[PDB]
Amino acid sequence: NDLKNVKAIAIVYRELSDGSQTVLLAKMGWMFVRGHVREDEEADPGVAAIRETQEETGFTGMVKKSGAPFTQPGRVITIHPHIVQVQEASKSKDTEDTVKRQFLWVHPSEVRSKLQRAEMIQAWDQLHSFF
Repeated sequence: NDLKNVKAIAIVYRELSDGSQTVLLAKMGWMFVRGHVREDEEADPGVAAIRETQEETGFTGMVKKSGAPFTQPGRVITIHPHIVQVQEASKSKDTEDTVKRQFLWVHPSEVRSKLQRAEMIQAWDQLHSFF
């Protein structure tokens, strides 16, 4: 079902009681959530952004912003960047076992320096004005 050449990126964040935000970074350099877009998902890749957020983090959430797609080399890949706010613990049964990852919650001003891949840098520069 996965589209070979279409991906979604989810910039995961939590809203805090004072209105500040904290952004989630993962490392298997530091990355956002990433997964393939599926065929049934290609008309709104935010559906892929949420599902991949659940599979990797155990949180569920909502897409807060959908960014303009951009192109990256492999083959040419179209990337759909999103900001996803997480709200509740996922009940999906695809989260019963997660992939081992390092996680880190950071203030938005400390996000970009930790990114190493161009597609993560691109997604962040397109959308960080939200924070």
